[PDB]
Amino acid sequence: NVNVKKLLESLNSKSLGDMDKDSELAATLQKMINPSGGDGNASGCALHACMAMLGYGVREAPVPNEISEYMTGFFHRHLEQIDSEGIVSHPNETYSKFRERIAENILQNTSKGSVVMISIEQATHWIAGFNDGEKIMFLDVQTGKGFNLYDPVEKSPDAFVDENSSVQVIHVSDQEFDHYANSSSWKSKRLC
Amino acid sequence: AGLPRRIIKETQRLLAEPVPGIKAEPDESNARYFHVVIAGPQDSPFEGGTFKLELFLPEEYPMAAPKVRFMTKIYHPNVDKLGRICLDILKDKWSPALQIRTVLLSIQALLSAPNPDDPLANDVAEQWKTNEAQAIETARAWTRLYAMNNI
Repeated sequence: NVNVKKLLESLNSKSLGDMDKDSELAATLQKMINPSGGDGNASGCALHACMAMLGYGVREAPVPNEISEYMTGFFHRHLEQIDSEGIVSHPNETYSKFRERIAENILQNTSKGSVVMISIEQATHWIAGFNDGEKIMFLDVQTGKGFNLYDPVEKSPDAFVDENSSVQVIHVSDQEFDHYANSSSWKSKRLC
Repeated sequence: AGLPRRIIKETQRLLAEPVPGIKAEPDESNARYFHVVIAGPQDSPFEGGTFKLELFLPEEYPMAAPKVRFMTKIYHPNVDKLGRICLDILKDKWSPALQIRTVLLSIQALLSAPNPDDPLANDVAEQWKTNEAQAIETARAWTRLYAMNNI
């Protein structure tokens, strides 16, 4: 089986930088959650990153034709938060700055151990945000990268963010996460 | 609002940074329509062809599924005479959680590997199953006729 707590040790035992840290963990989870590296199922991958970081276990995320099993309902239950402006990038802002400015909005609204679903450009893409007390760990277990704005290849922390790129932080209740842990969609997903 | 940023974003990447082997152009009169072109995959019976597809985004998209159909005739077990595509995620498996990019990638994958598990019985499907070799000769010929010198 797989124990996230233990993976955090091996990762913490390494004096890696913030972004380099997220990337490696996401890359680790990616090999299990989304073994094909395929596209289309980011929503499910992000949800699964969340489950894993909440202690629910690590399961293969649904592939494209399984997304409607549970994700259609999730999407409706959070339409209000997805269809909003969210955090918009500043002109001439770099990826590292934008990332930091987004993590701030998250720390200032969540507690340790918590996680969030992060929608990029109103559900064009999805990644998960995990609070660890001090910093936030942006995870994209679909392609195994850290923070990104739906980038074919992870960009430099110095790269410029395209004008008014938006990101919506999605607060998901424990009731929502538990309802999924009980669904048959979650239970039919391969463990680890 | 209707996720205005998502529509703008998906449209933007389809027009600027599409999946390799796929390209598009906006419809001069209606902004909800897109003229898509997919290259026949190398090593497939459609290699060398350029297939036209019509992508339409209904009012309720993404709650409502996007509409895609071939505008170029093709001999494929999963595409009918009117160019309708038998793809689960374009029908009852679509979800607002999905993306337009997923649909195009699947259609493209369909060209390199026709899906045999299709409940819709049709003459072309039967021949691909029963007479694969003859079916492939036919597909290559239809590619040379409909999918070449057509753009």
